Amino acid sequence: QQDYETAKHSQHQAKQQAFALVEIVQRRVHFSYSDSAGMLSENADLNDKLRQRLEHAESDRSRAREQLRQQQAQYSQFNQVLASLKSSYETKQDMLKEL
Amino acid sequence: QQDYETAKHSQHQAKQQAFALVEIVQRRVHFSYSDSAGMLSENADLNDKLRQRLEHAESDRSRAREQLRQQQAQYSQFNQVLASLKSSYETKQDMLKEL
Amino acid sequence: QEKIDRYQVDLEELSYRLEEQTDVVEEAGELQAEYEARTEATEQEVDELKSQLADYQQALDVQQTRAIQYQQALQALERARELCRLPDLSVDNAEEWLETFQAKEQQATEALLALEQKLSVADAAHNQFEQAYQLVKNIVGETSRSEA
Amino acid sequence: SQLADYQQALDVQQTRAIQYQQALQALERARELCRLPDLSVDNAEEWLETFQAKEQQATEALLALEQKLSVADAAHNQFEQAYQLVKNIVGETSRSEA
Repeated sequence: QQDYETAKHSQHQAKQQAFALVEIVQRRVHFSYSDSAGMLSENADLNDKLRQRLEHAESDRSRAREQLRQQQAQYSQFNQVLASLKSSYETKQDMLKEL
Repeated sequence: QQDYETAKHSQHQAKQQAFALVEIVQRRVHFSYSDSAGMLSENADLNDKLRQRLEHAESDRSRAREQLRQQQAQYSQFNQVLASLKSSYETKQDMLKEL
Repeated sequence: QEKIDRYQVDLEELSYRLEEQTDVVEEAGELQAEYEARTEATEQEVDELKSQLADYQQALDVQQTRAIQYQQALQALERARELCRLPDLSVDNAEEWLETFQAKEQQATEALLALEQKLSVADAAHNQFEQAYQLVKNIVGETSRSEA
Repeated sequence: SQLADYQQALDVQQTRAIQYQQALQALERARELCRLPDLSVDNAEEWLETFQAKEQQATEALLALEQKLSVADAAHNQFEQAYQLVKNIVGETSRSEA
């Protein structure tokens, strides 16, 4: 029982640490707002900085788009090969039945 | 798991309320000079009409994106059935040549 | 001889199915390309409209004069007022509400972690139960958990 | 929308700055709890999965512990009887080795 309460305390430590790390994972985008925080500090004409941030975001989004497209192609390739194996197994199994 | 789902919902709501209160605290300074005022609605007519047209365009874009995604889907299943037919035909052809 | 004839007929039918599915896939790919072009046209139009609105309003919104800045504070205060069940919520007394709601939030997180611990142990116990079930099924085949 | 609707009036900018400050606070809090001054948003995922493995180890441990405690409900008599049976079969043995 003593070891078990100790293990429960250790599990609580792990839980809190993991929850904190997850929370920062969620706030991942917020760290990108460092530009937004710096931009907001302009307190004056700041449309050019907005446009620069928008261009950077466009570049990032295009990179992510290409990454997603190529990954989708790879996943589709894997899916066709899996389906081909499925059909081949069906045919071989049916022949084994018949033989 | 049901209980934990409810608890997570409650935690999310509490976090949102705390963030709203933090927002009030931050914008207390902006409230400080609430007496200030300025001109408004100078070019609102054309701006409002263009905003309406842009909203229409955005809605059409959302429809287009949804149709694009779904069509990608049906094309995917068509390719999968095509690959399944390919595998079946190849296996049966191999087996006929063997016989 | 008869067996090979049957398999040849099977292959003919499979070839017909392959032709049909190839035609269907070609039509689907053509439609997919058409919808890609249509979508890209829609984002092009949306971006053009956004840029044109930006250009038109350039002069309008530059001279904000930090005077229409405080309505944002008004909307934030009101949004908290409905979100936080505190109609008396004032930017003056909103700090006590801030600290109290933060205390509630941290209490909720602690209770959430407490529930999470027991949830994880229970789910893993069910996982071992399931593993026993799969081992039994593979060794013997279908059977209920009670018989396990 | 912010550039097109510059009448937005930096409200979204204010919210994003507040979110940035909150993220800074959260990152500091994690660096404290996890005791990882060496940490970045880009590589925090690696420590997250590492401590996920850590938490899985702890939970699996405590799961075996829960089963052992639950079966510990067995009364004192069963342990004695099993111990004496093992003794009579093999000869005198320790309870730990029994």
